[PDB]
Amino acid sequence: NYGYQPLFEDRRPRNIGDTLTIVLQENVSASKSSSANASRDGKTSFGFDTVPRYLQGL
Amino acid sequence: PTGTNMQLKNVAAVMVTASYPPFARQGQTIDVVVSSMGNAKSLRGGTLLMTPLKGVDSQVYALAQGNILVGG
Repeated sequence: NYGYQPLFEDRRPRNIGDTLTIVLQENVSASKSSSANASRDGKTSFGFDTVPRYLQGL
Repeated sequence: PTGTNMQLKNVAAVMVTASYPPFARQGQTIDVVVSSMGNAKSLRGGTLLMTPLKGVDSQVYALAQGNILVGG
């Protein structure tokens, strides 16, 4: 004797020892990315190629 | 077989409702109401197969099976 068994209810595990099918379908995909940058360029110049006479002391 | 086409015409899926009377004891009988649930034309002379009547707590308090009486 197996006890009350339903007639229209789906066949589910109910007690200890009942078997159940597991469809293993795992798909995990995690990602991360990052970046940082900095730049700085400078040029300076001053040339008195021909100095006038009133400014040759400076 | 899982993959097959069944196209029935003499079977209807129904919901059965009843009242659990005060001080009801196991073995007594109660009246039930049978109502069709999907696209069924009639339930004229059908027979209700073994149906467990659950409570709010989802526990079986009655078992239903009999011949339906439709006015006509």
